[PDB]
Amino acid sequence: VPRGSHMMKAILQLILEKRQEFEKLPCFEFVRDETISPEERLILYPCIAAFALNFRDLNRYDYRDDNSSDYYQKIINIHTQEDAKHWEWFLNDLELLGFDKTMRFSEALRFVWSDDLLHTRRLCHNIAVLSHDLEPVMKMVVIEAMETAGLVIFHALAKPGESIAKATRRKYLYVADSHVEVENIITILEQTQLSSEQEEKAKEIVNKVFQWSTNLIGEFERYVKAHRSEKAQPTAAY
Ligand SMILES: N[C@@H](Cc1c[nH]c2c(Br)cc(Br)cc12)C(=O)O
Repeated sequence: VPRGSHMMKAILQLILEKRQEFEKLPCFEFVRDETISPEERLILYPCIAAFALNFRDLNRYDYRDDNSSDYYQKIINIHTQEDAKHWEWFLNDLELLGFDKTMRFSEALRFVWSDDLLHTRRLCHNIAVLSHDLEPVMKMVVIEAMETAGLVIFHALAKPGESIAKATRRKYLYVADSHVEVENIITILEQTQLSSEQEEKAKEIVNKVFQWSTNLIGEFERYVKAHRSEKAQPTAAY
């Protein structure tokens, strides 16, 4: 009924429209293609190395503010305690997939900072820069947009992930349903109102978040096309 609640609902509906467009990217059709072996489809998994530990830091140090009495910021802090745990899931599955290979320190560094992973590596950086001077209600819009994009990615990746978990009888934690199925942010947002200026800013936020996620998926697609002869090697980690 109140005008402030209609504006919030418009932003939450905008997130759904971006999600619908985001799900149609060709990278997700490849990852979901059951006719290609799941090891081949997960060749892009090491690309996430340029993201996952930065996402841990985004939650520990950029989103979180332990010295805050604000009601919304304390909800955000609770959310960050969950998401800051997931980098260990990424490293768990990196080893299970046979991608935790021995190499020179400089090869690991040149991989993470590769120009082919520029958008992947800078996603959390751009989010932190965008979020720094945001009031907590706008930070929540950032987090909700980010969580929606992320669920699209891991619903897709959980398909070849759970196929390998079943075919090898090993417990996957990151490309796995348990990660997908993890007072939520969306529940608080639906009860909260936005001012007129906040609705304009929230549109800019949602547009930027899904643009940077789309750039990241674009890099994943180019990476697959450059590594068609390679695949995960789960047997190397037995
Ligand atoms: N659930 C993921 C977080 C996440 C959220 N958004 C993401 C995007 Br957009 C791309 C990638 Br790769 C990962 C994410 C995690 O916990 O590490």
